[PDB]
Amino acid sequence: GNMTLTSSEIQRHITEFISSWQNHPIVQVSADVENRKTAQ
Amino acid sequence: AHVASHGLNRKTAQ
Amino acid sequence: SMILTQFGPFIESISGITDQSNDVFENAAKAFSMFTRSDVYKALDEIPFSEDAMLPIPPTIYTKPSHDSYYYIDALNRVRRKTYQGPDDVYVPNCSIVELLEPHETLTSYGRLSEAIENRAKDGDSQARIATTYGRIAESQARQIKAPLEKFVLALLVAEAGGSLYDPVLQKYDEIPGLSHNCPLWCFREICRHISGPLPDRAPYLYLSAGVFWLMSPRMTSAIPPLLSDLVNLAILQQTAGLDPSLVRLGVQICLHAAASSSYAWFILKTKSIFPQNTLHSMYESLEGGYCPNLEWLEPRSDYKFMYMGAMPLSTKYARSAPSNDKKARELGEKYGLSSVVSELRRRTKTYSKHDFTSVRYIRDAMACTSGIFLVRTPTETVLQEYTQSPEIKVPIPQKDWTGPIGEIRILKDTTSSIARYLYRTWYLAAARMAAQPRTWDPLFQAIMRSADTSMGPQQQVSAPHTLTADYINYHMNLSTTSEKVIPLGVYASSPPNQSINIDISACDASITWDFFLSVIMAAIHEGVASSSIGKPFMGVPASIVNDESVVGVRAARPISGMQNMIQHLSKLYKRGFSYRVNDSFSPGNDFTHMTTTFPSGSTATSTEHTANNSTMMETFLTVWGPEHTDDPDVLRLMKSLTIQRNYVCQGDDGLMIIDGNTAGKVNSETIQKMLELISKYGEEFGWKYDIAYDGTAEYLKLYFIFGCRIPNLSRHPIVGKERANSSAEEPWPAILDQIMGIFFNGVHDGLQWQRWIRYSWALCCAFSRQRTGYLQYPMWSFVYWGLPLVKVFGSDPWIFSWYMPTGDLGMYSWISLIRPLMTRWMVANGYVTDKCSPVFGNADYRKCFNELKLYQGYYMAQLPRNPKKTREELAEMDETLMRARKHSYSSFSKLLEAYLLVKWRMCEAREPSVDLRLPLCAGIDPLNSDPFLKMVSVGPMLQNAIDSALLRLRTLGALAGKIMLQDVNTVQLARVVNLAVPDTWMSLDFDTMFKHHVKLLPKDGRHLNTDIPPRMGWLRAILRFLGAGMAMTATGVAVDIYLEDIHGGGRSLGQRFMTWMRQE
Repeated sequence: GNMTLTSSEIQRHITEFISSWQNHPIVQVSADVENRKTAQ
Repeated sequence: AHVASHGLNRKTAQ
Repeated sequence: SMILTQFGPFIESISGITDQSNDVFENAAKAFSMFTRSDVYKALDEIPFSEDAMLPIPPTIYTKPSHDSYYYIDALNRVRRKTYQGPDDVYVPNCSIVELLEPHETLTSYGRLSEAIENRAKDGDSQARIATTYGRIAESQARQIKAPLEKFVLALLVAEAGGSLYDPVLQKYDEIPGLSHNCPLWCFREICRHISGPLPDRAPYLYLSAGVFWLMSPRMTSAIPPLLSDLVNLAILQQTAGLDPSLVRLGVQICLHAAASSSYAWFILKTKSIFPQNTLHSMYESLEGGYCPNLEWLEPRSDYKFMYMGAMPLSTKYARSAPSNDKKARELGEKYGLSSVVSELRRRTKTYSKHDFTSVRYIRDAMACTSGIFLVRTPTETVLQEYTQSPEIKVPIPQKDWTGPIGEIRILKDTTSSIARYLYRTWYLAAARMAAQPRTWDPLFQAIMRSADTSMGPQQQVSAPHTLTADYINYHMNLSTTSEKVIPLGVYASSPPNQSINIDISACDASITWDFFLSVIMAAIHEGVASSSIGKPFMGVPASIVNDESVVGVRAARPISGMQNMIQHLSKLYKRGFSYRVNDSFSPGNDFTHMTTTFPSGSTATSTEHTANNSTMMETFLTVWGPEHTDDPDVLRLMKSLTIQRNYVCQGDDGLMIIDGNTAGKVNSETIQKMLELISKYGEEFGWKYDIAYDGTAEYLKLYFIFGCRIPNLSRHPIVGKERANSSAEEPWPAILDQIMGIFFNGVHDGLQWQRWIRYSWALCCAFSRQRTGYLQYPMWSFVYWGLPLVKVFGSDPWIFSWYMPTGDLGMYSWISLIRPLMTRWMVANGYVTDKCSPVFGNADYRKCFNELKLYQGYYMAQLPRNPKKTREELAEMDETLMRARKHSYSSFSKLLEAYLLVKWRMCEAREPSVDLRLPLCAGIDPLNSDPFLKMVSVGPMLQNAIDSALLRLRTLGALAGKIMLQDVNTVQLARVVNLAVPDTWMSLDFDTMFKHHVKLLPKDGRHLNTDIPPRMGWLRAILRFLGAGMAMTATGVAVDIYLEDIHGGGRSLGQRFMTWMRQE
């Protein structure tokens, strides 16, 4: 039913948030600095 | 739970 | 260890170790009153300081020659000063003070201004008036603080004695260098000891309500009380912001040069632009990587409708293409002996080459080291520095391009050769289009708009149509003024492909006079109005007549309308100038009058017409003067592509012009400078001295952006600094807590180190709690009502709530509804059991538990008015009223909070993110600043009254005025009927999307049949949105999607309680 707040529940929310952000397709490919192939 | 939050006869026998 | 033996059980309560309690709070507040001023310095004597806090304090601070060669007496017998370096050297000098003192009784060491000198000054002595002038202005400079500094330093010593803290998000300790590595406190100890020396009691000045007292020694000068208030700010901000000490040492070194200077405030006035000039105006000489936002504003560009569309990485081509900085930034340091600071800043600035949180926090920590003090000078020199300047018209308009007078107005013939006809036609068209409106002619609107000299410690009846036609220019002709949406303007304008030009007008009040502006404007308004209004009178002025010599053929009578009759009576007021009158209490025998051409400082109608005059001259710049005065057709092509509706925003004197990116990348950054020279040349022809700036950043309404950055100015407001204009005493004691909460809520919007900031806010909060009158004392729950988050209570996890929690009953709902099954366990954990079960707390007597812990008394005691409303006996009345709330025992909370507490929610799953993690949105906040970094990504940043109360009070109860009965408004307006408002804290976030989508009023498994809102009384949804979005913001970490679970009494019987509160009012 109900639940209190716990650091366990905080980490449980944060890991789901970071996973749902990490599995975004633009995030999976894009990077900030081009490499020696892209610069060429 | 707080530490876990830091971390993450006879017949019957026979 | 003295502070440890004194304050053992309190520091563990506010560092996350032990649970917070009221008795430890009150036993600490008992001891906070019991401190001598020497005890703070005894506590400072014991801390071992490291080698990296030691720097050479100069000896020349203490020996300053006295004030006889600084002031003199002008003709008309008013006191002035003679300046030694520059004509703006009118501030307080630094000299020896002790020779003008006689000691107080009850203590020998401290003196005040002697009564014989003020007696002879009131009599009319020459030297005595100068001496009491210096004494009163030194008192007024020393007074500019909120509370005595020893209390702030003691709160620092209490709060930062708990060592490093622990993060429940990053699961690690923080690494912040302690008190041994804190240079402002080393200097604050050394100066205050070297003043006293062999003499004990070691406090260089004490602070009272009406006046100060000075330590009687030859070591005491006037520079010290601003210097100590300057050092305490850096000593706090080095702790609670995580500043780099290599910048804090420079910030202290500049202040030591300021105290060693001829004057302190004047040196800081001349050195207030070292940190942003070397750091912020010189960023990214070589850019290699980083993310930047991707905004655009929608195509009706006057609407200022913005849109966030992802974030793209930077490329090599978007470096700093703006011109250089070295030739003048090094010159500023070489003039004042700060080259060891300026070169130190430049060589450290040249090492950052990527755009992430690190280089952004570098800019924040560099801007923090400017000294935020309040400059103090007498009004008799404020006037005669500010109000004696005048505009210079290098190209005036000739006498051929006027006709004779129509009364007191000459008209401008349209065959003029000057630029003033473009100023003339905009005001003329504005008057001609406002006079034709039907609304300006019913008598009710004229009554609504109805509804000599001026001084300092009746123009608004006849100067109407100037303002009334200024509003038409600002809101209908050229919608360039944004008179909440200023943020996405600068985030677009600071992006990589576009640049921005920070145009500021210097001396906006001394700008416009009868010579160029007011004559043409009062000629245009006298002619645009007289077409539509012929004989029809205004509010109270009648029609009239006056002769003319418009055409040179004849003269005739030509009856005046009546609306232009005010133009006739008002241009004779503008033609001569204004009359001021002064009397400073800081120098007796100084009382005169003065004639200017400038305007008053802070009126309302003096802003709108200046904005209209800004936008009009910018439009005629970009249209006419531009192409007629330049070669280099890149500059011509650049000028012919932009107009002020598409890119120019102005709000006051300052403006912002945006030059967008083309297909080929960014605009060539040399033709922009060639246009800047033409702006500066254009201003000289009619008196404006622009303060144009081009570095790669955006400055508008004093907000600093770089690549869309949200850089807060920490030194915009200091902590221990308070403005005082007069010499009057301040308000009594129980109103200081509003400024202490102001310190906290101002620290919220700046991204401080949040565990350190809350922990220091507790130390101030417990220091300002007790006063002599049994003494008065606020319990610690009275401050929790005021929006102050907690650390660890009722046996919970440490550092568990956030300071994004609201204040009031909506704040009290949220943390109780989050902690409740633990609280009802902790009550039973020590003998608080009753037989019946409550629907909220169960079988535990919440009434006795809250009465003994004094939670009720804080809850009702915080709602008492802190204003001693209209004598010491009224203060005693307020004190007895405040003590009566503490002596009375209470039964329950208010009817609203009890009606709130029947609602139960649930935290199912976290929402998908709203913005990129690696994108630096806002300065200071980063993964090192964990909780705002989670909240701002999970929610998203904001990128897109009695009548309204009482009509909803009568509408929701059973009972435009024909429209309101059936329509609905949004949640933030419909839910103001129970006085719920979106708090000050949530203003820099996106509460709209969170209310509209991510607070569901329906459980995940369908419909529980208990949460059935009727079709009647559908206003309850707009309050349940707020009650849902409370706990989804108070809980630290990710803002979670929240679903409705239970209403205990039923949804129909829930709102009957709200209706009982509406009948009870």
